[PDB]
Amino acid sequence: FFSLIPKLVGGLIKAFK
Repeated sequence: FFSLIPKLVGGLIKAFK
């Protein structure tokens, strides 16, 4: 089903670099 939490975390990953 739809989501958003999995997308947020993934955002911080690239935010590091």
